[PDB]
Amino acid sequence: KGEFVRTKPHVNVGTIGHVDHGKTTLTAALTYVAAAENPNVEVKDYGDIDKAPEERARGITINTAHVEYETAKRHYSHVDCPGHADYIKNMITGAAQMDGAILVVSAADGPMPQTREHILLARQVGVPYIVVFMNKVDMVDDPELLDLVEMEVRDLLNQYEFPGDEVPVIRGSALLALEQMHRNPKTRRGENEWVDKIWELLDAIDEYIPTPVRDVDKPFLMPVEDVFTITGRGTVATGRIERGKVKVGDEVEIVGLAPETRKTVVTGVEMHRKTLQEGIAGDNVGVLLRGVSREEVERGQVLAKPGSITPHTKFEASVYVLKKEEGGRHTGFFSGYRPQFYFRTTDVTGVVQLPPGVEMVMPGDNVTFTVELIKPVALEEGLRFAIREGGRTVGAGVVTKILE
Ligand SMILES: Nc1nc2c(ncn2[C@@H]2O[C@H](COP(=O)(O)OP(=O)(O)NP(=O)(O)O)[C@@H](O)[C@H]2O)c(=O)[nH]1
Ligand SMILES: O=C(O)c1ccc(Br)o1
Ligand SMILES: [Mg+2]
Ligand SMILES: [N+]
Repeated sequence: KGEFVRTKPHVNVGTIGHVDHGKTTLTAALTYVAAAENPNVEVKDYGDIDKAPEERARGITINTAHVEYETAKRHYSHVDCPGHADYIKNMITGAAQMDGAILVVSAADGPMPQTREHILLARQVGVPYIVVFMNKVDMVDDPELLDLVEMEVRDLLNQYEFPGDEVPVIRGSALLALEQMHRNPKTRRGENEWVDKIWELLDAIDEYIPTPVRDVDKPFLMPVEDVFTITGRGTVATGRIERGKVKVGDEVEIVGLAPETRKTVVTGVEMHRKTLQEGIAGDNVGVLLRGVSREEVERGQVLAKPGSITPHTKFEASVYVLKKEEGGRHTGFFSGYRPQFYFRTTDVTGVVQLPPGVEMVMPGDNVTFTVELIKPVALEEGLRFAIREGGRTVGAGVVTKILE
């Protein structure tokens, strides 16, 4: 829709939470509610978000979706994540883009295993703040149950070092708000009970999730979240720009996952299908890459200023191994354990090598060991990561030292 005009600060948010708790319905409601007060917002219905044939077939979100909305204060890109246990990988890549997450929890069900898992994982890809939306209150008459659900959620957040007692917990119905906006798309704040709860959420997002300190002077770095072919344009890599700036005509390097880095020229930069003169740190963009196909760039690589990043394969890490009560392993593991490691949008198999004398690591252990990744990836000291294996989260770590 033409050129992107920067009128206000930009923040990346998104929806996480257990399967079916109402993330996508809420995402759609946010677009409709905000669109009444700001005509730059294009509304997105439920089927515009869960749009893929496989999402229709399976009846769940599978792919992250990005939607745009804005308030008087700020412009938002919103990443809606799947809740299903089998699509955690996609959720991780989504959370890796968020400056703050909206944790959706059904009032009728309370916190559930992916409520816990998403909180834990959001932390490990750097989500700094969480707002809670307690959804489906239209289904729950009993005030006592609502208070219990809120108490449990606040306590759950405390377990993962979020300020659980301080987070806003907004109670409402994404569906009833969305219904009201369908019957009157011009419904303004103060007119409807359910719509006003969405405004309470928007207010909490505005005021509780700060605009991050970003650095546009450091070398360009954009973790790639997705890649696709646009008919008649070419290959687009999407992602949140971590730092620096990118302009059409810039040479960039595609770093990680391949034996060697390759260079390409950026031939387009857009945010929400609007042309950007310059992509800057924080922007949620699509970057058109010349001379590469969608088989030559992939999720988990990073786009970088040429020569600015050396990818790595081997590192030391401080790792907490989840207890089974946290959805972790029942039993311990040995050197040669071979799980998946998640750094930002990157997912890669790695080999655990314990010190001489450390035979075994048990659930509950805080331990240090060495990991050798099977492919090079953009890494740095202090970077947090998650460890998963066999479809479950088994560990949380931070890179302490880069060895190679
Ligand atoms: N009664 C009621 N039902 C709701 C509400 N919000 C969502 N639902 C229902 O809950 C179901 C799941 O909604 P959905 O938005 O797809 O949830 P999700 O969290 O995005 N699912 P997933 O984890 O697969 O992405 C749908 O049947 C939807 O109609 C609400 O406020 N009230
Ligand atoms: O359709 C897209 O998402 C797109 C096209 C060109 C760019 Br850059 O992003
Ligand atoms: Mg969904
Ligand atoms: N989706």
